[PDB]
Amino acid sequence: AMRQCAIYGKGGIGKSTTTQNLVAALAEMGKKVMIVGCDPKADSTRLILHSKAQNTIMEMAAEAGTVEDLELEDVLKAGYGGVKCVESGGPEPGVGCAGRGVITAINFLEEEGAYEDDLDFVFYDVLGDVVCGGFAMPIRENKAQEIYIVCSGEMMAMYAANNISKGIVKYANSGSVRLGGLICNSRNTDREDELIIALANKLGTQMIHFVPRDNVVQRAEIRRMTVIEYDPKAKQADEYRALARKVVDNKLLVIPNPITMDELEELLMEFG
Amino acid sequence: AMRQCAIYGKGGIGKSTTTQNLVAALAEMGKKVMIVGCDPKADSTRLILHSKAQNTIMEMAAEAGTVEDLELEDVLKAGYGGVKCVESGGPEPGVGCAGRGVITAINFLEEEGAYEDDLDFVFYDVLGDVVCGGFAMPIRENKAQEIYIVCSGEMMAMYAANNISKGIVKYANSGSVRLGGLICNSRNTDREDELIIALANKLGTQMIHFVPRDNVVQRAEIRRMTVIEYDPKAKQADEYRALARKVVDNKLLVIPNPITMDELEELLMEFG
Ligand SMILES: Nc1ncnc2c1ncn2[C@@H]1O[C@H](COP(=O)(O)OP(=O)(O)O)[C@@H](O)[C@H]1O
Ligand SMILES: Nc1ncnc2c1ncn2[C@@H]1O[C@H](COP(=O)(O)OP(=O)(O)O)[C@@H](O)[C@H]1O
Ligand SMILES: [Mg+2]
Ligand SMILES: [Mg+2]
Repeated sequence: AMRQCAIYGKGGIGKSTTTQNLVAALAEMGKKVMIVGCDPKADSTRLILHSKAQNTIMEMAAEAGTVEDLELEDVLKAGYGGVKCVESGGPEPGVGCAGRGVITAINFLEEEGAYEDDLDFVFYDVLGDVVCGGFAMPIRENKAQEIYIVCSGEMMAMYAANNISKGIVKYANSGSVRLGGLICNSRNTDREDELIIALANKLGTQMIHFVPRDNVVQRAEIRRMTVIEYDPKAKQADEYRALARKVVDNKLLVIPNPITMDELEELLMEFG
Repeated sequence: AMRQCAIYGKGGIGKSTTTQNLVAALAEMGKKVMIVGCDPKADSTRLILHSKAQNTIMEMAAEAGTVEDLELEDVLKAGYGGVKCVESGGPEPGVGCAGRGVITAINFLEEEGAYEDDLDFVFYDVLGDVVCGGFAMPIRENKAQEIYIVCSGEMMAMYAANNISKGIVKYANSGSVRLGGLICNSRNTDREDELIIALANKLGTQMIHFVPRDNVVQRAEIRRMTVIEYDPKAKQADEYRALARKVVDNKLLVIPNPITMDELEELLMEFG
């Protein structure tokens, strides 16, 4: 068995920081993990690889001729804890569908047999400001069985969570894609944990963990590291370990119940 | 003559708040303005209309049969200061291209002759987390002659500004789409104005105004109003008046020079 998880959320909310730290904590426990970057920013693996970023499948296919000229052993790169990493890439702005590289990358990984039985987890890090094209592909095509949405008390972050939830509902009649939980990535605001717990309850899920705002994240990332590797004694490292444990143990996977704009505004008004 | 301006930027950065307040200030001066919402969130006109949001062209076309069954006088709605408002809408998440409604809306407005000589400004409020499909249409098809990018000292907001700038460069050989400036929408961080001035200088543009973070914005928006209407004496109202004056007087419209990721990181490291 292997569990296929996707991390969605609005831009800049903390998807890549949360995913790479969560995965580093999993590797620290002894799990074998692959990260698939599905955001055109293409910096979803840099903290595992200690790198500037990673060259993308779209780029490598173009340099090599066709995607068929690429071998898996040439594309996947291992970093901290043996975690295997790949970036989809995407077309330049104004040219074609920004999600087109996700389709190419996931199909390549499947065909080349990247999904060996000994992987325990695959994490997709997916842009979530729009749910369409290649960004909807992990849901539409049954690749991301367990979706976790990173969010905050920010209206826009909560709206994105509701929109991703609507996409999950749209494809509920096929496949097994389900909402596994919300991850609150704190803005240091009061009762923010209670706000995201309330939103999760309205959607029918749970808030799996509250990740505090902590400057150690920036200090680790300036050095191209996860907090798990940079300072394993840090309180924030233990926060990511707790998140990873709760993902491992999570048994609640639901078809969510999206809410109205009126319900979302009422939520902010009450906790604010 | 009429000036066609588009406001781009990452999600949640302040596009709709800035656009509606800027436009209210223009109307307060006596300019005739239309706002075209080009973000699927479809709340880009609510503060002018005092409304929950606005029913979208996509919705109205479906209820009426075809877009040809709609008349312009039925779709455009006027609010504060006579400002005319329309929302594109878009398909539900997971269904089709999130930008598809922008194409339908702009073509409808052009065909129905919404661009009367007596309009002084048209503002498009455009999602900018991806630059593709209908969201690239205002650039690709020469609709948004002057682009202003709302941003902040946030890495993701600055990255989005660079990506939008790359889209402008891609279409530089046709049409007249140009970058008019950056608008800094403050995060209450130190030297944030200097950071965005530096980014603008590297792109070849200017930072047209620094908009402070001010709680009066939330108090106005809870009441579905611009600050200009809610509290015309507020310091923040004068900030939006200054922004509007500087847009009116702006003569610098450039093909921007996008920067590397290394340059962008160096910018944050220096000012941080
Ligand atoms: N819990 C946290 N504490 C401090 N900084 C954080 C935290 N989470 C994210 N960040 C910072 O926020 C910024 C955006 O995070 P990132 O994971 O790149 O967002 P996304 O992948 O969703 O666009 C990064 O600079 C990151 O270091
Ligand atoms: N200068 C400001 N001061 C205080 N709050 C602001 C300011 N600019 C924006 N906001 C708030 O930020 C949130 C997002 O703004 P919005 O214009 O809706 O973003 P976008 O249209 O880019 O998604 C809104 O709640 C808005 O009231
Ligand atoms: Mg990311
Ligand atoms: Mg908006």
